[PDB]
Amino acid sequence: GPPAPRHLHAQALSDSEIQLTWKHPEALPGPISKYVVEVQVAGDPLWIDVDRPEETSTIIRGLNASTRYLFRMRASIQGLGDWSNTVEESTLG
Amino acid sequence: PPAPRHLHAQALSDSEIQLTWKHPEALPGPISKYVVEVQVPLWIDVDRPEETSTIIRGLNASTRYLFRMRASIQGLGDWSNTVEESTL
Repeated sequence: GPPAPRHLHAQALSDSEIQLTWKHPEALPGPISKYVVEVQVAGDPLWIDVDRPEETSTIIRGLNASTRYLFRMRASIQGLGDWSNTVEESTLG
Repeated sequence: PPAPRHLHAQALSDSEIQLTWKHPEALPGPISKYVVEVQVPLWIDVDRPEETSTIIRGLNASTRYLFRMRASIQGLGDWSNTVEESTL
């Protein structure tokens, strides 16, 4: 059960890109795996996965000029499943 | 997430190795992806979870390879405050 990242703010570096700045929530139940950012116009919406969870900002590339956007974020905790049976298979010539 | 049962392996010739597995029964909710480990370690997960087989690339010939898999579930937390920003 991951809480949302607090204190969100975006600012456009160029007409075709906007960087997004966020902060860590204080007490979190367990570690998080990644962040998920989404872009919408929004009169379908695109999802962009931020790989490194230890990150406080990222730059959204590939946007349209002179267009307004709305952004949202969420923390993600992936639960690893049990390992399956081990199998062996060698590669030959 | 329960482990994917009945795992199987079968290589091509001298490059790629293909794996095959049966889905696990009785699982609480969906799963996000299947993670696969390859020791000559390196984890290489399959993006699409509704899958029964995948191709393992990058393998030197004449080498004893072994595989193991596991399921995963991305616990997507709550969304953050919505924010607006203009471009020009």
